[PDB]
Amino acid sequence: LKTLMLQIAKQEMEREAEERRGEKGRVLRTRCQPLELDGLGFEELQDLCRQLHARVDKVDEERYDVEAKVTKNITEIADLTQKIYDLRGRISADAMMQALLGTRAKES
Amino acid sequence: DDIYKAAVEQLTEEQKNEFKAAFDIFVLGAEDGCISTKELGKVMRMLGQNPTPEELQEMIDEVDEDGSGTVDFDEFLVMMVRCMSEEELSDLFRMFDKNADGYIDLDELKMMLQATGETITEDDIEELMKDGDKNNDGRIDYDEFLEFMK
Amino acid sequence: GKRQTEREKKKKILAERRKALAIDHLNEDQLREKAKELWQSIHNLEAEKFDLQEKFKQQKYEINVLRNRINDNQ
Ligand SMILES: [Ca+2]
Ligand SMILES: [Ca+2]
Ligand SMILES: [Ca+2]
Repeated sequence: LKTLMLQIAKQEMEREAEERRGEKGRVLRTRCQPLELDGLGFEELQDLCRQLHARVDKVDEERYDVEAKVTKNITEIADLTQKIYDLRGRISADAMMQALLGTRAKES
Repeated sequence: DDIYKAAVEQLTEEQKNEFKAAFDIFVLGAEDGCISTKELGKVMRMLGQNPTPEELQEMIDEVDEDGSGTVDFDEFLVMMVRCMSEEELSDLFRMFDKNADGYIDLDELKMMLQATGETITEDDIEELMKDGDKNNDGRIDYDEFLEFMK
Repeated sequence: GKRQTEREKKKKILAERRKALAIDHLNEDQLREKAKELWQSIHNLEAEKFDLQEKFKQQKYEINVLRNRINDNQ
Protein backbone atom coordinates (compact mmCIF):
# COMPACT_ATOMS: atom_id res chain seq x y z
CA LEU A 1 0.00 0.00 0.00
CA LYS A 2 2.74 2.95 0.49
CA THR A 3 4.28 2.35 -2.79
CA LEU A 4 0.54 3.58 -4.26
CA MET A 5 1.56 6.72 -2.41
CA LEU A 6 4.69 7.12 -4.53
CA GLN A 7 2.55 6.85 -7.67
CA ILE A 8 0.19 9.63 -6.61
CA ALA A 9 3.09 11.84 -5.43
CA LYS A 10 4.53 11.41 -8.93
CA GLN A 11 1.18 12.42 -10.47
CA GLU A 12 1.10 15.50 -8.24
CA MET A 13 4.39 16.68 -9.68
CA GLU A 14 3.81 15.54 -13.04
CA ARG A 15 1.44 18.16 -11.68
CA GLU A 16 -0.22 21.42 -10.32
CA ALA A 17 3.15 22.97 -11.03
CA GLU A 18 2.46 22.50 -14.76
CA GLU A 19 -1.00 24.08 -14.40
CA ARG A 20 0.51 27.01 -12.46
CA ARG A 21 3.08 27.55 -15.27
CA GLY A 22 0.18 27.67 -17.76
CA GLU A 23 -1.69 30.10 -15.50
CA LYS A 24 1.46 32.10 -16.00
CA GLY A 25 0.97 32.01 -19.84
CA ARG A 26 -2.27 33.76 -18.89
CA VAL A 27 -0.52 36.32 -16.66
CA LEU A 28 2.17 37.24 -19.22
CA ARG A 29 -0.01 38.68 -22.06
CA THR A 30 -1.55 40.93 -19.40
CA ARG A 31 1.80 43.04 -18.86
CA CYS A 32 4.02 42.96 -21.99
CA GLN A 33 1.77 43.69 -24.94
CA PRO A 34 2.69 43.65 -28.69
CA LEU A 35 4.68 46.43 -30.30
CA GLU A 36 3.10 48.70 -32.92
CA LEU A 37 5.70 49.87 -35.38
CA ASP A 38 3.62 49.94 -38.58
CA GLY A 39 3.00 53.50 -39.77
CA LEU A 40 5.54 55.23 -37.52
CA GLY A 41 7.79 57.60 -39.42
CA PHE A 42 11.43 58.38 -38.74
CA GLU A 43 10.86 61.00 -36.04
CA GLU A 44 8.21 58.84 -34.35
CA LEU A 45 10.73 55.95 -34.26
CA GLN A 46 13.39 58.14 -32.66
CA ASP A 47 10.86 59.18 -29.98
CA LEU A 48 9.75 55.57 -29.43
CA CYS A 49 13.37 54.47 -28.91
CA ARG A 50 13.76 57.21 -26.28
CA GLN A 51 10.43 56.23 -24.66
CA LEU A 52 11.46 52.54 -24.50
CA HIS A 53 14.88 53.39 -23.11
CA ALA A 54 13.22 55.43 -20.36
CA ARG A 55 10.94 52.46 -19.60
CA VAL A 56 14.01 50.19 -19.35
CA ASP A 57 15.22 52.50 -16.51
CA LYS A 58 11.90 52.38 -14.66
CA VAL A 59 11.48 48.59 -14.91
CA ASP A 60 15.11 48.08 -13.73
CA GLU A 61 14.34 50.23 -10.68
CA GLU A 62 11.21 48.15 -9.89
CA ARG A 63 13.26 44.93 -10.32
CA TYR A 64 15.91 46.34 -7.98
CA ASP A 65 13.27 47.02 -5.31
CA VAL A 66 11.94 43.46 -5.34
CA GLU A 67 15.52 42.14 -5.43
CA ALA A 68 16.36 44.17 -2.31
CA LYS A 69 13.49 42.52 -0.40
CA VAL A 70 14.64 39.08 -1.60
CA THR A 71 18.17 39.88 -0.39
CA LYS A 72 16.90 40.87 3.09
CA ASN A 73 14.98 37.64 3.29
CA ILE A 74 18.07 35.64 2.49
CA THR A 75 19.82 37.29 5.45
CA GLU A 76 16.86 36.42 7.68
CA ILE A 77 16.65 32.83 6.41
CA ALA A 78 20.40 32.31 7.03
CA ASP A 79 20.07 33.65 10.61
CA LEU A 80 16.94 31.60 11.49
CA THR A 81 18.52 28.46 10.00
CA GLN A 82 21.48 28.87 12.34
CA LYS A 83 19.12 29.51 15.29
CA ILE A 84 17.02 26.38 14.73
CA TYR A 85 20.15 24.27 14.19
CA ASP A 86 21.40 25.43 17.62
CA LEU A 87 18.08 24.83 19.38
CA ARG A 88 17.89 21.35 17.80
CA GLY A 89 21.53 20.58 18.84
CA ARG A 90 31.83 5.23 -2.78
CA ILE A 91 31.50 2.27 -5.17
CA SER A 92 28.19 1.11 -6.62
CA ALA A 93 26.93 -2.47 -6.10
CA ASP A 94 27.24 -2.88 -9.91
CA ALA A 95 30.97 -2.20 -10.03
CA MET A 96 31.48 -4.15 -6.82
CA MET A 97 29.64 -7.19 -8.18
CA GLN A 98 31.60 -7.15 -11.46
CA ALA A 99 34.92 -6.97 -9.55
CA LEU A 100 34.18 -9.64 -6.94
CA LEU A 101 32.32 -12.15 -9.15
CA GLY A 102 33.44 -11.45 -12.74
CA THR A 103 31.38 -13.45 -15.22
CA ARG A 104 29.26 -14.94 -12.42
CA ALA A 105 27.65 -11.49 -12.10
CA LYS A 106 24.83 -11.45 -14.67
CA GLU A 107 21.56 -10.56 -12.97
CA SER A 108 23.03 -8.02 -10.52
CA ASP B 1 13.75 2.38 5.67
CA ASP B 2 10.44 1.80 3.87
CA ILE B 3 11.70 2.61 0.34
CA TYR B 4 14.72 0.31 0.86
CA LYS B 5 12.60 -2.52 2.24
CA ALA B 6 10.37 -2.28 -0.85
CA ALA B 7 13.41 -2.52 -3.15
CA VAL B 8 14.47 -5.67 -1.23
CA GLU B 9 11.00 -7.25 -1.70
CA GLN B 10 11.39 -6.77 -5.45
CA LEU B 11 14.93 -8.49 -5.86
CA THR B 12 14.71 -11.74 -7.83
CA GLU B 13 16.02 -14.99 -6.40
CA GLU B 14 18.92 -15.09 -8.87
CA GLN B 15 19.85 -11.50 -7.90
CA LYS B 16 19.83 -12.50 -4.24
CA ASN B 17 21.87 -15.60 -5.06
CA GLU B 18 24.55 -13.43 -6.72
CA PHE B 19 24.57 -11.07 -3.71
CA LYS B 20 24.99 -14.12 -1.44
CA ALA B 21 28.07 -15.17 -3.44
CA ALA B 22 29.49 -11.63 -2.89
CA PHE B 23 28.57 -11.74 0.81
CA ASP B 24 30.50 -15.02 1.16
CA ILE B 25 33.67 -13.25 -0.09
CA PHE B 26 33.21 -10.53 2.53
CA VAL B 27 32.69 -12.89 5.43
CA LEU B 28 35.30 -15.48 4.55
CA GLY B 29 37.10 -16.35 7.80
CA ALA B 30 34.88 -14.26 10.08
CA GLU B 31 34.23 -15.71 13.56
CA ASP B 32 30.45 -15.08 13.55
CA GLY B 33 29.66 -15.31 9.79
CA CYS B 34 29.03 -11.57 9.62
CA ILE B 35 30.79 -8.51 8.23
CA SER B 36 32.73 -6.41 10.79
CA THR B 37 34.89 -3.31 10.01
CA LYS B 38 37.79 -5.74 9.63
CA GLU B 39 36.17 -7.67 6.74
CA LEU B 40 34.58 -4.55 5.26
CA GLY B 41 37.94 -2.71 5.25
CA LYS B 42 39.77 -5.68 3.72
CA VAL B 43 37.29 -5.86 0.83
CA MET B 44 37.08 -2.10 0.28
CA ARG B 45 40.90 -1.96 0.00
CA MET B 46 40.90 -4.99 -2.30
CA LEU B 47 38.47 -2.94 -4.41
CA GLY B 48 40.88 0.02 -4.52
CA GLN B 49 39.18 2.21 -1.90
CA ASN B 50 40.81 3.64 1.21
CA PRO B 51 38.08 4.32 3.83
CA THR B 52 39.00 5.52 7.31
CA PRO B 53 37.94 3.41 10.31
CA GLU B 54 35.25 6.04 10.97
CA GLU B 55 33.85 5.79 7.42
CA LEU B 56 33.85 1.98 7.80
CA GLN B 57 31.97 2.14 11.11
CA GLU B 58 29.46 4.58 9.56
CA MET B 59 28.88 2.26 6.56
CA ILE B 60 27.99 -0.54 9.00
CA ASP B 61 25.83 1.65 11.29
CA GLU B 62 23.71 2.80 8.33
CA VAL B 63 22.27 -0.69 7.84
CA ASP B 64 22.80 -2.38 11.22
CA GLU B 65 19.30 -3.26 12.45
CA ASP B 66 20.06 -5.37 15.53
CA GLY B 67 22.91 -3.20 16.94
CA SER B 68 25.37 -6.07 16.43
CA GLY B 69 28.03 -3.72 15.06
CA THR B 70 28.16 -6.15 12.13
CA VAL B 71 26.39 -6.75 8.80
CA ASP B 72 24.44 -9.99 8.24
CA PHE B 73 23.14 -11.02 4.80
CA ASP B 74 19.78 -9.28 5.20
CA GLU B 75 21.52 -6.05 6.19
CA PHE B 76 23.95 -6.63 3.28
CA LEU B 77 21.07 -6.60 0.76
CA VAL B 78 19.99 -3.20 2.10
CA MET B 79 23.61 -1.98 1.87
CA MET B 80 23.69 -3.10 -1.81
CA VAL B 81 20.43 -1.39 -2.85
CA ARG B 82 21.42 1.79 -0.94
CA CYS B 83 24.61 1.86 -3.03
CA MET B 84 22.54 2.33 -6.18
CA SER B 85 11.20 18.19 -6.06
CA GLU B 86 11.73 19.74 -2.61
CA GLU B 87 10.35 23.09 -3.87
CA GLU B 88 7.56 21.07 -5.18
CA LEU B 89 6.78 19.47 -1.83
CA SER B 90 7.27 22.70 0.11
CA ASP B 91 4.23 24.28 -1.63
CA LEU B 92 2.16 21.14 -1.01
CA PHE B 93 3.22 21.06 2.68
CA ARG B 94 1.71 24.55 3.15
CA MET B 95 -1.63 23.15 1.87
CA PHE B 96 -1.71 20.50 4.61
CA ASP B 97 -0.71 23.05 7.28
CA LYS B 98 -4.11 24.69 7.71
CA ASN B 99 -3.35 26.68 10.88
CA ALA B 100 0.02 27.77 9.37
CA ASP B 101 2.09 26.65 12.40
CA GLY B 102 4.77 24.81 10.38
CA TYR B 103 3.56 21.31 11.39
CA ILE B 104 0.98 18.86 10.08
CA ASP B 105 -1.08 17.59 13.03
CA LEU B 106 -3.55 14.70 13.24
CA ASP B 107 -6.61 16.86 12.57
CA GLU B 108 -5.00 18.39 9.47
CA LEU B 109 -3.99 14.94 8.24
CA LYS B 110 -7.55 13.67 8.83
CA MET B 111 -9.10 16.57 6.90
CA MET B 112 -6.77 15.96 3.96
CA LEU B 113 -7.40 12.20 3.97
CA GLN B 114 -11.20 12.61 3.96
CA ALA B 115 -10.93 15.08 1.06
CA THR B 116 -9.40 12.28 -1.07
CA GLY B 117 -12.80 10.54 -1.36
CA GLU B 118 -11.40 7.13 -0.37
CA THR B 119 -12.96 5.33 2.61
CA ILE B 120 -10.73 6.39 5.52
CA THR B 121 -10.53 4.04 8.50
CA GLU B 122 -9.09 5.08 11.89
CA ASP B 123 -6.21 2.69 11.11
CA ASP B 124 -5.46 4.61 7.88
CA ILE B 125 -5.02 7.79 9.89
CA GLU B 126 -3.02 6.40 12.84
CA GLU B 127 -0.58 4.42 10.66
CA LEU B 128 0.12 7.25 8.21
CA MET B 129 0.88 9.59 11.15
CA LYS B 130 3.15 6.99 12.78
CA ASP B 131 4.82 6.45 9.38
CA GLY B 132 5.41 10.21 9.01
CA ASP B 133 6.21 11.21 12.59
CA LYS B 134 9.83 10.07 13.14
CA ASN B 135 10.48 11.87 16.43
CA ASN B 136 7.26 10.82 18.22
CA ASP B 137 5.78 14.27 18.86
CA GLY B 138 2.56 13.24 17.04
CA ARG B 139 3.04 15.67 14.15
CA ILE B 140 4.81 15.81 10.81
CA ASP B 141 7.34 18.61 10.43
CA TYR B 142 8.74 19.82 7.12
CA ASP B 143 11.78 17.47 7.08
CA GLU B 144 9.56 14.52 8.08
CA PHE B 145 7.11 15.43 5.32
CA LEU B 146 9.90 15.30 2.70
CA GLU B 147 10.92 11.78 3.81
CA PHE B 148 7.22 10.80 4.10
CA MET B 149 6.57 11.78 0.48
CA LYS B 150 10.07 10.76 -0.88
CA GLY C 1 21.37 56.47 8.99
CA LYS C 2 20.75 53.19 7.14
CA ARG C 3 18.24 54.77 4.69
CA GLN C 4 20.55 57.21 2.88
CA THR C 5 23.15 54.46 2.38
CA GLU C 6 20.52 52.10 0.91
CA ARG C 7 19.39 54.94 -1.37
CA GLU C 8 22.87 55.92 -2.62
CA LYS C 9 23.72 52.23 -3.13
CA LYS C 10 20.54 51.84 -5.22
CA LYS C 11 21.39 54.92 -7.30
CA LYS C 12 24.96 53.63 -7.80
CA ILE C 13 23.98 50.11 -8.91
CA LEU C 14 21.27 51.36 -11.32
CA ALA C 15 23.75 53.91 -12.80
CA GLU C 16 26.30 51.13 -13.44
CA ARG C 17 23.67 48.97 -15.20
CA ARG C 18 22.39 51.78 -17.47
CA LYS C 19 23.33 51.66 -21.18
CA ALA C 20 23.91 54.73 -23.36
CA LEU C 21 21.27 55.17 -26.07
CA ALA C 22 22.97 56.35 -29.29
CA ILE C 23 20.49 56.39 -32.17
CA ASP C 24 21.40 59.55 -34.08
CA HIS C 25 23.06 57.78 -37.04
CA LEU C 26 20.37 55.09 -37.49
CA ASN C 27 17.90 54.98 -40.39
CA GLU C 28 14.22 53.97 -40.11
CA ASP C 29 14.91 50.23 -40.46
CA GLN C 30 17.69 50.31 -37.82
CA LEU C 31 15.39 52.29 -35.48
CA ARG C 32 12.68 49.60 -35.78
CA GLU C 33 15.26 47.01 -34.80
CA LYS C 34 16.53 49.24 -31.98
CA ALA C 35 12.96 49.50 -30.67
CA LYS C 36 12.59 45.67 -30.78
CA GLU C 37 15.88 45.32 -28.87
CA LEU C 38 14.72 47.72 -26.13
CA TRP C 39 11.37 45.93 -25.94
CA GLN C 40 13.22 42.62 -25.44
CA SER C 41 15.26 44.23 -22.66
CA ILE C 42 12.06 45.36 -20.92
CA HIS C 43 10.60 41.87 -21.36
CA ASN C 44 13.67 40.20 -19.85
CA LEU C 45 13.64 42.65 -16.92
CA GLU C 46 9.93 42.00 -16.33
CA ALA C 47 10.61 38.23 -16.48
CA GLU C 48 13.38 38.60 -13.85
CA LYS C 49 10.79 41.06 -12.28
CA PHE C 50 9.44 37.76 -11.09
CA ASP C 51 12.01 35.15 -10.27
CA LEU C 52 11.95 38.05 -8.14
CA GLN C 53 8.37 37.98 -6.64
CA GLU C 54 7.76 34.24 -6.87
CA LYS C 55 10.96 33.74 -4.82
CA PHE C 56 9.81 36.37 -2.31
CA LYS C 57 6.56 34.44 -1.70
CA GLN C 58 8.38 31.12 -1.18
CA GLN C 59 10.77 32.95 1.19
CA LYS C 60 7.89 34.31 3.26
CA TYR C 61 7.23 31.22 3.93
CA GLU C 62 10.49 29.39 4.75
CA ILE C 63 10.50 32.22 7.16
CA ASN C 64 7.09 31.45 8.71
CA VAL C 65 8.02 27.76 9.04
CA LEU C 66 11.43 28.64 10.58
CA ARG C 67 9.87 31.15 13.15
CA ASN C 68 7.40 28.40 14.15
CA ARG C 69 10.24 25.83 14.48
CA ILE C 70 12.03 28.09 16.67
CA ASN C 71 9.07 28.95 18.83
CA ASP C 72 8.25 25.23 19.20
CA ASN C 73 11.84 24.31 20.12
CA GLN C 74 12.33 26.95 22.64
CA1 LIG D 1 23.78 -6.40 12.42
CA1 LIG E 1 -0.48 22.84 11.41
CA1 LIG F 1 7.34 14.72 14.25
